[PDB]
Amino acid sequence: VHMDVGTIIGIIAAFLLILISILIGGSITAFINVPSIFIVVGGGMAAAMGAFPLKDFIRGVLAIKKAFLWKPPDLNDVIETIGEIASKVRKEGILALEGDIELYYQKDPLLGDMIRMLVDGIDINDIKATAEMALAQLDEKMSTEVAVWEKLADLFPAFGMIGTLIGLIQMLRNLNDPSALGPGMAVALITTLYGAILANAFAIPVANKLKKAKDMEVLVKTIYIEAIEKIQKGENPNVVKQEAAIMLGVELP
Amino acid sequence: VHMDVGTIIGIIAAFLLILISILIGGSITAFINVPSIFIVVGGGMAAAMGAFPLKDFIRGVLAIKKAFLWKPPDLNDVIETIGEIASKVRKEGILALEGDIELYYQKDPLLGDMIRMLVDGIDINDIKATAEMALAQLDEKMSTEVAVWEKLADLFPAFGMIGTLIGLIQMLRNLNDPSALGPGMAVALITTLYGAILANAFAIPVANKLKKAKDMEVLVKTIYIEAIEKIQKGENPNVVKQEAAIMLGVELP
Amino acid sequence: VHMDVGTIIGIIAAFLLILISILIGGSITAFINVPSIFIVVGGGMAAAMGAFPLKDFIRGVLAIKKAFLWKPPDLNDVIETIGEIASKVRKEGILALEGDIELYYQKDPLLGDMIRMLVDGIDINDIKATAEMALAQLDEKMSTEVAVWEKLADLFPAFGMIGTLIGLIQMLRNLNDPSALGPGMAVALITTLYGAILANAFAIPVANKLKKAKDMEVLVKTIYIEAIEKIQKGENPNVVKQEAAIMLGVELP
Amino acid sequence: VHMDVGTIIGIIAAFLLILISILIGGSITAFINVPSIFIVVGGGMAAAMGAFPLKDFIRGVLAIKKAFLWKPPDLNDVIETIGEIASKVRKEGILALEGDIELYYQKDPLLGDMIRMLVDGIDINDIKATAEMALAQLDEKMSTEVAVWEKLADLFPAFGMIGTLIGLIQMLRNLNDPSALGPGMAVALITTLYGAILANAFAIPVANKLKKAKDMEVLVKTIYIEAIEKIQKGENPNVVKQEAAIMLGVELP
Amino acid sequence: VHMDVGTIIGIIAAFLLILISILIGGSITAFINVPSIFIVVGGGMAAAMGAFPLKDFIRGVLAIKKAFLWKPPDLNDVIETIGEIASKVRKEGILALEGDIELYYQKDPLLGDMIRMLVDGIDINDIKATAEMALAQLDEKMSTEVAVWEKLADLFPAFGMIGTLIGLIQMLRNLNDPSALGPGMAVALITTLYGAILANAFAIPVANKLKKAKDMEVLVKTIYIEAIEKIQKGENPNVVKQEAAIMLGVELP
Repeated sequence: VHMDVGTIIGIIAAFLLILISILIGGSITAFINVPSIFIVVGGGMAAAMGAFPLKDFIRGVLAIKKAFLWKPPDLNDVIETIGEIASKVRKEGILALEGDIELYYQKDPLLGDMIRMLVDGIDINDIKATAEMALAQLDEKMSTEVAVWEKLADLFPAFGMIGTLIGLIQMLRNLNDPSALGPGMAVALITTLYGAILANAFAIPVANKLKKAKDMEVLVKTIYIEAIEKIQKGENPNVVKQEAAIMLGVELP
Repeated sequence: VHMDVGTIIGIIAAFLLILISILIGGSITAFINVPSIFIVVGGGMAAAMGAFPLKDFIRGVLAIKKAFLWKPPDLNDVIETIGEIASKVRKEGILALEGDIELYYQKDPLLGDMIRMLVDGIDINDIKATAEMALAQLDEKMSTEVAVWEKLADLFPAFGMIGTLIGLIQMLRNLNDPSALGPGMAVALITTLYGAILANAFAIPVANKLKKAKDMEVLVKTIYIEAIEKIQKGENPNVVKQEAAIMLGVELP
Repeated sequence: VHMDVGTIIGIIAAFLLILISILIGGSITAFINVPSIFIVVGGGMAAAMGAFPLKDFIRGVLAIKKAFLWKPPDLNDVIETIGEIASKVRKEGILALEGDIELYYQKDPLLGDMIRMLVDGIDINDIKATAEMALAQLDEKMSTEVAVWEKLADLFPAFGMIGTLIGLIQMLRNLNDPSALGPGMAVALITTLYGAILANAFAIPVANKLKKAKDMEVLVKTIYIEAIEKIQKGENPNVVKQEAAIMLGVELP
Repeated sequence: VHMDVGTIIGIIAAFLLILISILIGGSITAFINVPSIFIVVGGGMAAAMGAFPLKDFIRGVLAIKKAFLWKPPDLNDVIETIGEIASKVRKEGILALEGDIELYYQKDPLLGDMIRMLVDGIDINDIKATAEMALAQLDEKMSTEVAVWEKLADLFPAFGMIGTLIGLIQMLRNLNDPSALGPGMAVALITTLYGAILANAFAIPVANKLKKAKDMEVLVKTIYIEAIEKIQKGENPNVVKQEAAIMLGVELP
Repeated sequence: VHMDVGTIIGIIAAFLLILISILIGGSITAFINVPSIFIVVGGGMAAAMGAFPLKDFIRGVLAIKKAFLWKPPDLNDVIETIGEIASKVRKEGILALEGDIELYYQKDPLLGDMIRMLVDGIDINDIKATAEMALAQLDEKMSTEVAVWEKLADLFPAFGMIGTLIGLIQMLRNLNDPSALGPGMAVALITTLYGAILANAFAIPVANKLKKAKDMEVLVKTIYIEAIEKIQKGENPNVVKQEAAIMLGVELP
């Protein structure tokens, strides 16, 4: 497999046209305003730390590494590992899947404890119904890695409208120098630009690449659950592939 | 569990980066305007008192003690309770849980009136289907503690747009003094700043920390429902902890 | 069923903290603008009469009487009714309930014609499956009373933005007088204030006390639908109260 | 059966307060801008003609004839024809229901092809399973008549932001004339008013009169789906009327 | 079948009314701004590559060939193919469809492999149970081609508010020249016009002609799933079209 380069070139080339459109006009020393980086970056992170427990914000902020360097699941191997379990259950039975739990526990953590329940002797109606309520609450841990980045997309630009009115009321209070209305409005217009740079170029794409990586990795886990229901029913090994290549949209020769 | 310090440091360090950006430019004597605190705070909590019955607004406002000092339910004891109920039903039967009702009422009141129905001898199809509906209306109790703070977050800044114009119309009435437009536009802009200090830093984090505390305390309530369905069917103690450590994602040796 | 003063003191104390901030500014006659009360109120209510049929708007505006003077259903008599029907079914059977149909028809209209369908002898799969459809289409009588005040809350402020652009253009047409730019910008700024004082301080709380009046008066109907399915099956009276006190969070001594 | 006069006097009285408010301050010739009707009315009708197939827009833009002159289904006859079909069924069986299919096909096009299937002898589990799917995809014919006016309402004003900025950039590029900012800002402020007079007072009411004309025309269809299932099973004529007056909310003697 | 000329003539006629309003008040040499077509067109297309994997964005950005040149499925053949299978399945059995799969695979790729499962002998409780789940994941390939153009519809005008604020600050930094505010404010107001020209007249229709083209192509896929279930049960060819014309809304002679 390889790495999806869609998000690196998507944010590097979004911060490189925001950085060239500055160099095309003035310089890059006017747009650096340090006491207004903390009110949007340091403020939008801390005010969004209180919107979640401490454990769901430490994950959701350290979950960029699943946006930038994400590797899509090889679907031609999701099928092959189903026909590898299927033939194994018909060749050596179902009780001989215990020495291979750790092999499928490296494929994904849900196929590994769904075969452990298969060897322990639990009927499918209690495996397809416990591992379906475990997967729906495994993605609720992935929907909390997004709800952070859907909150930073809402708190970064809404903390610039704070860093502006804080830096705009201070200028109107004095207003005595007539040359303090020009530069005093630009410094108060940067804290908004940082709110629109980070929310649109950085925090919305990561809030979505974290969603298209959930709906894609849940879709593979929602296929293992349907095969295990058809693995223990003794279905033909060549039919659990054929019922998955159709289910995923993959061509098979 | 100790506590979730993700919201005390989340709302203080947001109100402490706001109070710095004010002290860096000037003094905070310019941003204190008392007759514009009683519209954003006094109004935003007055109109939001009318949006809910009185018993559902006194709860929603006093539901801050659940946002700030919240301690998440430890999933290592949500399991060691089901492993403690199951053996007490497998050893001494189901009718020997009368002496443990008030003790199983202390963990959570749902397991307390779900074993009381279990000892009376009501079939699982009712206790499983009543505690499913008793939870959905114990959930509408917590979704109103959040529906308040998602309404103050919509009325704190929307009573600033009223507190602005009420003080922005009088500035246009008497436009004789040329120096009455400077500070008059500053005072009429503070009542908008007070609306974004509260909606963004205080009312949205509490309208969410009360939601990530609902969805977590429901999953612990939802498992006790699924776990008792396995207790009246006479299952093993270790076959329900395994189906509940997988339904949560907890490690077991 | 005593009184809910949550909406009376919720709007009067919001129309006062507004009316105080206008009197503190110095004058109230500067905020009274008669040819702009007919465009925000006369427009927002007429342009929202066409968004509904005639009987869903006349009924939905006379539903402001259910926001102010609303009395929540006492959940200690929803229980003492179910324990009074089941105690009457176990004593006199079903056929001896003809003399009490009008008695329950005063509690709520659904229990009166859900016992009529019960006395007639219709199978429970048609009594429960119809009342679940009578109620599901009894909320569309209540979710319209909300959909009006949620359509007015979106048309009251967006019909003042028309009241502005009509008075903000007449001022820009005739700029010969420099004394018509100050007071002309205020009069065109009042119809924007009327748009936010009504929509956000009066028309949203009446749109939300009507939503918590539905969700609470449906929870009561959703029990009689269940408290009858358990009553015809010949269950004990003290069980249908125990299973209904738990679907409500009410204590039983 | 009369016609709903809730929209023909609801919008005509909305366009009569937006036109009286104009004639109070000045004249109407100041607001007539012909080369700006073609961006708001000519553009938002074209830019929303491309958002739908050519046949889903001719239906959606010709749905004003069903928003203005709509006559609500009288539920005092939906019940009388339900007890008329059953009394026609219990009298002469289900096969002799063919000499009236052309009579019930005139009531509504769904009761005509649901009785035509009732004569052909299809099982009642299928005449209801296709009709529930013939209806759920008969709303997608009605919800596409609504999705146009919920797309025009979002493209009438958002095409005023274009007609403004097109007429505001040409004024700034030619700011030599000092008297060109008085009328040049008014004429550029009308295309935003034409986008709020149509989207808010003409296309949002029709987008919500076609939604309340759907839910009241599906409620009658959805009752015929249940009244044909309770007729093949051979229920009394008096019960299918009693279960349908309670399913609609109509009083019976 | 033909080409839907609703988007190739309804967008071009909506890109001229945005272009004839420009040629009426001046020239286009004032609304052409090269260093600003790279922040909205070059930026919003790069900052929306990062929101999707590299394969789900190329699919959606190349899915305009489905908006402009789309061919509505002739529902008078969706019903004439069902009658072509049922008359061939009843005459020559189910097993004799092998010689005509590649024909039914060119109608649509879902009926071609749903018959391939029908010939292998899979029970309909796994064919319809797969082809209903193989269709729910055939939408996410179409629901992304929509989800891309609803993201460019929200990132084209969000990069205009960036291109403005970058072009509005470089003006306020250097405001010594009194003639540098006019032509400087117009150029900083074009980068916003370039956003609402594309996000409105180009990206909202393609995001909605891709949504009304999905609902029609998933409608035909859903009817095949409801016909094949009626084929394996061996229903008459005249009773599967009878339930497919009604399920589709088509007239049959």
